[PDB]
Order: sequence, then structure tokens, then C-alpha cells
Amino acid sequence: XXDXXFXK
Amino acid sequence: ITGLVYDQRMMLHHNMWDSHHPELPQRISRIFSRHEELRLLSRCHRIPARLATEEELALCHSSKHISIIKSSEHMKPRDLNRLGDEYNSIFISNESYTCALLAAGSCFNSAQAILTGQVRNAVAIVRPPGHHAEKDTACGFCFFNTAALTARYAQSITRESLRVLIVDWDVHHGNGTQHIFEEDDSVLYISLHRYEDGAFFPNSEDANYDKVGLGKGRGYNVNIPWNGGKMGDPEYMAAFHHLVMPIAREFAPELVLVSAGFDAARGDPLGGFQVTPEGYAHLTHQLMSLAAGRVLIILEGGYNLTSISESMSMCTSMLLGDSPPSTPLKTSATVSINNVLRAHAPFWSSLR
Ligand SMILES: [K+]
Ligand SMILES: [K+]
Ligand SMILES: [Zn+2]
Repeated sequence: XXDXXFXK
Repeated sequence: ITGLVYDQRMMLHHNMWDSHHPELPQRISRIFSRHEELRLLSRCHRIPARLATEEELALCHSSKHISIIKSSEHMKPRDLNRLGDEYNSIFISNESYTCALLAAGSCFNSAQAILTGQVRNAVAIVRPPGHHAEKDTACGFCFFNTAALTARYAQSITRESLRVLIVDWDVHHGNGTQHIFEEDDSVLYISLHRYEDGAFFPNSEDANYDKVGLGKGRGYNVNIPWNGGKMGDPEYMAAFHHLVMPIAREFAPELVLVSAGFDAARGDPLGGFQVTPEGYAHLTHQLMSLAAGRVLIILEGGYNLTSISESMSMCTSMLLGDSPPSTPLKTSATVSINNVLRAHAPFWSSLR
């Protein structure tokens, strides 16, 4: 989801 | 005596839009429960949690950053979403600021308990995590840099230049900790982290092995980056053998803080690595040979509830004095270790 740490 | 701090109130920080976000309230309650089940809790001295003060947050953070996070306590959901989205990988609820204060204050009380001689070592089961938080901004699930603040707090009750070692074995680079201490020779920062030449969060070349510190801090920043391999116990044991422990012995810290994320653990949905609970026990046991045993283990990341509960419990077992429990390296891990040795041999005679 474009969240840097989750890669999602 | 081993100290332990845990407060259920740190569960109140939550993601109101995505209940399956991996930085779950039950991360800390699951770890705490496993300590109870393994009969480790009753062997520890319980240290009370407390709120950090804003003056204490200013040891590492700007007044603007403190006031912005503080203001989120009173925001409506639309404004919490907007504010959180201004940062890299942050969600905020009205309870977030309080929980971040409790995480930091709990670690201050633990460091105080060690440095006043009430306990020899301690474990802090806290959230939200801290090591990505910068002087001026929140980042990567972190609001305030708990471990960095604890080092400064320790210095504030003993000696301004007290030598503190921070070992950050969370699978992500602690960009905030590195930056806060990058020009400082009183705080040695050693990070092991997945790197993948910048493809892995926090996605910056600041995490590479050639970033060794600046000014009087040159040599006092040690990055051990992993590339091209599912690393595990052999690689972490080798990094401790060749790098972490020789450098730490030469530095001779008076206090060891572990930024103890457990997302390099077997089973972690983000890390992709396979360090075992026995592996973490051996890492802890090695660190206990430093600083006359003055070691404080601070929860950072780690997102498989079973993995973090078994892994952190193994660490506490080692702090309590239990016997440690019972392979060639990936070739790219050898490359990484040799790169760090070449980068740091100018500064540490133990590496020559
Ligand atoms: K790390
Ligand atoms: K440093
Ligand atoms: Zn992490």
C-alpha cells in the first residue's frame, strides 16, 4: 500500500 | 537480579483504519504472557512504567517534533490520518503520544534501576518502537527514539560522556539512532540489518558499511548490512564473533542498550530471515560479558507474535543467568563481514 516499512 | 518493565496501557496505540497492521497492540501482551508461561516473570524484579517528560524527550528531539506528536492527542480521525501520512510509515491514534511516552519512561526507569544498583540487567517490553525516529520526525512505526533517549538519560544521571553501546539487531537499520549519535564518540552504535543495496526499508545508503561516523564520532558507527541471502544464526553469530564483540570490548561501554527487534526471527512477515530463539539467546549471553553485565534489552520491531514471544523470552532467560541452549555462512554474509572489517580496521585495533 506504498507504506515504506511494510512494502505494501 | 533482572528487572522487567511492562505496562498494558502501551496497547492503546492502535491503527483505526487497518486492524491488521503488523505493529499490533498484542505484540507486547503476547511477549508478557509468554514470560509468565515460562515462569520468567516471577523471577524478575518488576520495574514500574512511567511517562517520559517533555524535557526528557528534548534530550534527542526538537521541540517542534515533540509539540506536533503531543498535539495528536486531541485530533479528530481525519486529522490523525493526515498527520500520520506526512511521515514515512506512521499511523497515529489519540493514545499514541501517551504510549510513546510510556515506552521511553519505562526504559528510563530500567536504566535507572541498573545504574543505581537495584538490578544487574533488565528487559523492557514496550511499544511503539523507537529506532527509526529522528530528531525532527517520526518514521517507521516510531515516534520518539526510546533507545537513543535512554542513552542520554543514562548519561544524565552518571557522567555526561558515559560510554554507552547500542546494539541494534532489529532487521531494519536504526536510521534515527545512527543520525542522533553520528558525531558522538560517547555512544557507539552497532546495527546489523537487512540492506539489499537500499531496496529494504528504510531504503537509504545511510545504512551501508562505509558510514562509520563523523567528526569526533568517526569510527563510532558500525553498520553491518546484509545482501542477497536469507540470513540466520550462523551469520549473526559470525558478525558478533568478528565485529560486534571485538569492537565492543575495545570500546569498553559502561552500559549496553539492545535495540532488540525480533523481526530477523524465523517466521517474521517483514524480515524474511531465520534467526532462532536459541540464536537470540546466544547473542544476549555474549553481550552480558560487557559493561559488568549492565544490559538493558529494549523491544523494537518483530511482527510474528509467536516468534517474538519465544525469542524475547529466551533473551530474558539469559539475563536471569540460565545456561545458553545448544554451519558455514552464506557467501554474501562473508562479503558483508569482510566489508565492515575493512571499513573499521582504521579505527579498532582489535580488527587488524
Ligand atoms: K538493526
Ligand atoms: K556514534
Ligand atoms: Zn524492524
